[PDB]
Amino acid sequence: LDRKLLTLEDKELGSGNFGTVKKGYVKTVAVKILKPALKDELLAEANVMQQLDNPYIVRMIGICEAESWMLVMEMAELGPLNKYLQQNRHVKDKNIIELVHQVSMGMKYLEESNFVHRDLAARNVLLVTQHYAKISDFGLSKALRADENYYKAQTHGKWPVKWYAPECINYYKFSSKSDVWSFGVLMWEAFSYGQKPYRGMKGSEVTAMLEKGERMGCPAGCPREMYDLMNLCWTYDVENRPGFAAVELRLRNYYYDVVNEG
Ligand SMILES: FC(F)(F)c1ccnc(Nc2cccc(-c3cccc(N4CCNCC4)c3)n2)c1
Repeated sequence: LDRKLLTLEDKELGSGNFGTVKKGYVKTVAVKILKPALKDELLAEANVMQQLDNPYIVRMIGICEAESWMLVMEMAELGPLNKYLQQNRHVKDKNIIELVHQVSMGMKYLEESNFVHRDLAARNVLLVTQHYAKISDFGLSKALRADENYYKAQTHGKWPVKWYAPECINYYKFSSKSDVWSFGVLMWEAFSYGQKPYRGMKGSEVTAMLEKGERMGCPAGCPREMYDLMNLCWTYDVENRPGFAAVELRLRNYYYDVVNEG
């Protein structure tokens, strides 16, 4: 991209030991900014996003090089789903079903495109409107080789364990079905209005919970069929777990049934 066309604002949206995000520009955009191979990760993330064309996935404008390495994408003005919900706890349950269903349409596309996200969390879903969600954060994402059904992580990175399926933790095997597991945690998060999953527990304690067969409980006011769907996403054995075709069709139908009423 051509820096001269881009305009940064002083206030960062988020920061950390990784980098920072800012607002820019005719089209409004979001910019992730570095603070040796953190560039490679960003280029890798840029490479992934370039291949993705879907309404429910944040669309990349491009990458830019100046005082920092910058990834430029379309703006989702309302920001991370988890925070939004925390700040707006009277969002209707129909509207949450709407939002998660949109993530599942996005995830069915990614599944269909044979990409695995590897970081599907409520924090990584951004809101364009109250009624339009997009999937963000493809920094951990991998294209599946033509000859493979999963991505084999060759080392333990800094992993969001509370979002990760047993096969990820146990075998480092990342598939679309691993992302489905995460979708369940994401589902739980959305219906819990941006509560952190497995609160008060270390990652190793979460594994011990799940191995026993213990699951996070039904969020207050979450329809039972949506909690059922979460638990189905939390099938321990990845063979018996649904992919997003099944998951999205479950949500698709339910969201229309819930439209049927009002
Ligand atoms: F992902 C992104 F590149 F930063 C991006 C892309 C497109 N639109 C936005 N929009 C907004 C709008 C408002 C606040 C934020 C924001 C603030 C802190 C952290 C994060 N995030 C980023 C997503 N992953 C977990 C942390 C996002 N973002 C962001």
